Amino acid sequence: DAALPSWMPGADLPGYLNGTLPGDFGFDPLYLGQDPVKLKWYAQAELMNARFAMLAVAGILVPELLSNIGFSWPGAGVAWYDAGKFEYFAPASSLFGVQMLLFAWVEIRRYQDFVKPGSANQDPIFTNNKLPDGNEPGYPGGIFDPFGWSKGDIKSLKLKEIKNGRLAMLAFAGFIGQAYTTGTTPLKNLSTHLADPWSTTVWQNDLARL
Amino acid sequence: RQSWLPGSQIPAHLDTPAAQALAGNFGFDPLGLGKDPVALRWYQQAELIHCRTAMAGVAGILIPGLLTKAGALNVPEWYDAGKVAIENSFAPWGSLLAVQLFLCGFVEAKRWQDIRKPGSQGEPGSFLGFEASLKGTSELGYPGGPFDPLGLSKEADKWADWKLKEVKNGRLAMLAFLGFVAQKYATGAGPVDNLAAHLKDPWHVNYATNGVSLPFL
Amino acid sequence: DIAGLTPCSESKAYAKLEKKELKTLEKRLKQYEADSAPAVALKATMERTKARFANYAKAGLLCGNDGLPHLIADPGLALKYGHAGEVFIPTFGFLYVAGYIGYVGRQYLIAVKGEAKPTDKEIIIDVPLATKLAWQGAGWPLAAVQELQRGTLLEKEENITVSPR
Amino acid sequence: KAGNWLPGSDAPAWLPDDLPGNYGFDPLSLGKEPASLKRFTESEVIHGRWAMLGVAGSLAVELLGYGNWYDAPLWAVNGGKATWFGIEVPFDLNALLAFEFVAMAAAEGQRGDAGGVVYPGGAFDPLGFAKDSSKSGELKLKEIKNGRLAMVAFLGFVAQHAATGKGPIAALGEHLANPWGANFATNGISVPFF
Ligand code: CLA
Ligand code: CLA
Ligand code: CLA
Ligand SMILES: CC1=C[C@H](O)CC(C)(C)[C@H]1/C=C/C(C)=C/C=C/C(C)=C/C=C/C=C(C)/C=C/C=C(C)/C=C/C1=C(C)C[C@H](O)CC1(C)C
Ligand SMILES: CC1=C(/C=C/C(C)=C/C=C/C(C)=C/C=C\C=C(C)\C=C\C=C(C)\C=C\C2=C(C)C[C@@H](O)CC2(C)C)C(C)(C)CCC1
Ligand SMILES: CCCCCCCCCCCCO[C@@H]1O[C@H](CO)[C@@H](O[C@H]2O[C@H](CO)[C@@H](O)[C@H](O)[C@H]2O)[C@H](O)[C@H]1O
Repeated sequence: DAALPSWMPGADLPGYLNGTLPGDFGFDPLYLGQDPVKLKWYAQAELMNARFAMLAVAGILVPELLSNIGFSWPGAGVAWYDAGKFEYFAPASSLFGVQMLLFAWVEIRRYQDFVKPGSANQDPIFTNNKLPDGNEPGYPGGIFDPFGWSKGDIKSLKLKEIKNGRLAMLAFAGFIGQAYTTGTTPLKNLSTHLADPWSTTVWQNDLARL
Repeated sequence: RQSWLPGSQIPAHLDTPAAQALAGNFGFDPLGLGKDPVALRWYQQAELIHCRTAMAGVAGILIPGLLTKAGALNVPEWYDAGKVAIENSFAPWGSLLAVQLFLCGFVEAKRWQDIRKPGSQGEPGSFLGFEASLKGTSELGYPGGPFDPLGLSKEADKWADWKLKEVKNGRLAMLAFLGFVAQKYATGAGPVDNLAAHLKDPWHVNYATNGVSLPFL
Repeated sequence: DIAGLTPCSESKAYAKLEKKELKTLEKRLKQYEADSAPAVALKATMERTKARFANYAKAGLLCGNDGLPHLIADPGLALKYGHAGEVFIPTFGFLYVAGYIGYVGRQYLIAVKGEAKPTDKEIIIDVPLATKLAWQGAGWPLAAVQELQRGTLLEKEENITVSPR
Repeated sequence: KAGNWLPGSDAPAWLPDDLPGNYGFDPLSLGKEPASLKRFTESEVIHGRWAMLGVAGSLAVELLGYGNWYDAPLWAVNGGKATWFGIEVPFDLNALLAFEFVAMAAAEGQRGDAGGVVYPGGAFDPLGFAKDSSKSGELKLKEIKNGRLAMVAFLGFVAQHAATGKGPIAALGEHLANPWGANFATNGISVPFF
């Protein structure tokens, strides 16, 4: 509600969005972050869902692109939605069991910081090890920023993080929809479009499926 | 003031500050059942227990049903699950119900006595040292203590929102159970089938075409 | 089953009564032309008779040696043997309607009593108020218990007139 | 304070600093009332002492090839006789039940009438050990920690058997044989689906 960037040039934006969070373009048509305590939780949520979505999309597209090329390895042409039934060294169940244990420790360590900032910046075992005092929930830094990037224009870097994440979160949503609708991998869906974009729009595809 | 019917006259007994302190107060009491404050307090407790039981039961009918529809589960339909479970149980239904009434009656009596006099179950020396925790909070129907293991009720800036979600989700689950009973008698199928069938042809598959709900049309 | 009675569905007297009833209606249906309005009416009564004898038997009513349905009024026998729609359920249906009328009328008398001329509101009915109470009477049972528990339902003896004794 | 069970959390004030095993863990506020905390303190030590003997004898029998803790009473349920270290014990369940009841009621009655004495002495503390408070404190911390560990161990034994139906040593062998194939997530009980 000032002169900060807007999702719709000329609109009256919500005052609660004041440009303190990265990517504050005043977009809250349903007035969800109007309450400050909800907005505080939603900021971390958006950052967490974005950071996993960014890793996911990378780990979904890179292997497919390598598969198209001559790159050889166990996965090869394994479709992301078919990776679960793939046979690995250990039973899925076992792996999941380990994953939930390992994550219980890290999530509750991250959650402790969020509820009390700077309360989990110390190594439980090697007490001497720790994270620099200056810390905000969602931005642990220290050994999580091993190259010092945070030191430079941190605000621009945080905006690049939120922007790339929102696109990744939308990409994953695409992968889910396009996979269930076109029943094929994303880079295959892109090849179909690049071959004949005009005749390969969701409109025509869904019309044919009707 | 939110109203169940914009423009209608809200009962004065629901506009009183104490009544407005109650979660889900949309000024709805057309029959005037809660005009008496003492009755309004009993009915608020009754609504909370119905809400929390309906939410647990409906979750135990829909969630398993969707998982079975997918395949992750093979649970029988809610209206056939008693027979299936008792078929291979360690006890007949009558013995299982007798044990249920004993254990439920005991905890229901303690909750009852807490309504008659809040904090009474903390009577020192009444429960091998647990009575101290058996005392609820300043709000009847919200015991907390051991019943709030994660201490979410300790955040005063989120208390009201949490109670509104519990009452609204509870009122919805109460209506979803009535719907499960009515739809079972009018269709002869389960709630997940009823949903799929309607979604296939909503304009020809509904309660107006069930041959029961509207015997006049 | 109970009292030595027999299901109307298996009673021979029940069957003979239905035939006897339909034969009277048929002896009369003859003197009339097939489409004649008299004929149509006798046919609809015959259909209604057939449905009654069938509906009563399906309801599991018991029949005495007279071949007529007998009603079981013991709550214990009715519930254990499937005869609760005969007297038990009807009892709670009537009690709800009768209490409805009583509680609404009591609420009306109490409301008009605080007016200028209660007697006038008894000869000329305050329709709007009467309609309001009529709709609010659905929850009378809970209201009656809440009044019984507040001690507001009854009147103090000290305020009620009596003869010298 | 022996430590913080949850780093970054503040200890409940009602928990005394000297209280042995005080890791500031009372999230449900059960020990908030002093009387309640007193009873729970004694009960916790008693539970730990019993469990530390139960775990020991539950592992010993199996390690000595005398069977597992779960199958130890089946002799009574069947027509089998009672054995101990292989040596046969001539007693029916009824005899054992009556003997234990009287023995337990007697000793437990003396302990109960005493008044919550968690740390007696003399007969219960021969070989000195708890004569000096300085040693007593650490020795009381070691007892509670070993007792709590043994209580979690026993529950693990009961849970593992309820899911696999095998003895505690037999499981340790299965897991060591195939850790990624033999674990709680690979039993079809602990983790649903899969
Ligand atoms: C940045 C996200 C993103 C991107 C780049 C794409 C890209 C593509 N999608 Mg798509 N999709 C997305 C998200 C996305 N999708 C989401 C969130 C959904 C809903 C779950 C879908 C559901 C979907 C279906 C059902 C289909 C596609 C299809 C396609 C392909 C061409 C046909 C088409 O345009 O359909 C239309 C796609 C949309 C209308 C989604 C809008 C695009 C999102 C909202 C980005 C917003 C626009 C913004 C300016 C960014 C542009 C991208 C940027 C890199 C320039 C194409 C390569 C078709 C296909 O598979 O081809 C074979 C197809 O049938 N998508
Ligand atoms: C108001 C007058 C009245 C009268 C004269 C009766 C008479 C009778 N009742 Mg009864 N009953 C009544 C009111 C009455 N009832 C009411 C208001 C209720 C609602 C709770 C019931 C509920 C009831 C049940 C559940 C049962 C009976 C049964 C019976 C028969 C045997 C009961 C008995 O032993 O002594 C007479 C009973 C009373 C004077 C008062 C109530 C009945 C008691 C409480 C039931 C005890 C029955 C007992 C198990 C004996 C039968 C053993 C076995 C055959 C079940 C008997 C002819 C039993 C029967 O025959 O079922 C097949 C049966 O089990 N009644
Ligand atoms: C508000 C109306 C009302 C109510 C609540 C009652 C209530 C009662 N009456 Mg009663 N009575 C009424 C009207 C009413 N009466 C009228 C209009 C008459 C004149 C006929 C009588 C004549 C009467 C007699 C002779 C006796 C009772 C008796 C009784 C008591 C025993 C139960 C009973 O109902 O017996 C049965 C009562 C009746 C069969 C009378 C039927 C009256 C109709 C059905 C009520 C309609 C009232 C009015 C038209 C509704 C106005 C609604 C408003 C919105 C406009 C009971 C407390 C008995 C008693 O004293 O027991 C202790 C008793 O012997 N009443
Ligand atoms: C407020 C008002 C006021 C004004 O004045 C008037 C009026 C209007 C009257 C009023 C209204 C009212 C209403 C609406 C009510 C409703 C209610 C309900 C529906 C409830 C439910 C309620 C419901 C509930 C509880 C539920 C419960 C359930 C459960 C437990 C479950 C169970 C189960 C399951 C799991 C499964 C299996 O297999 C089976 C079973 C066994 C079955
Ligand atoms: C609330 C209400 C009213 C009622 C007011 C008052 C005070 C009514 C008084 C009720 C009193 C004092 C009743 C006293 C005793 C009643 C008793 C002992 C009950 C007897 C019933 C029995 C034995 C049951 C018999 C059976 C049952 C189970 C049902 C059927 O199966 C039939 C049968 C006989 C087998 C107002 C104002 C008239 C207005 C209106 C609504
Ligand atoms: C009808 C069959 C089923 C019911 C069986 C009932 C069995 C008998 C009653 C249950 C056992 C009672 O258990 C009882 O617990 C209390 C708890 O303080 C013990 O009480 C003990 O400690 C307290 C102080 O802490 C003392 O005041 C008490 O004098 C002392 O004995 C009793 O010693 C014990 O006997």
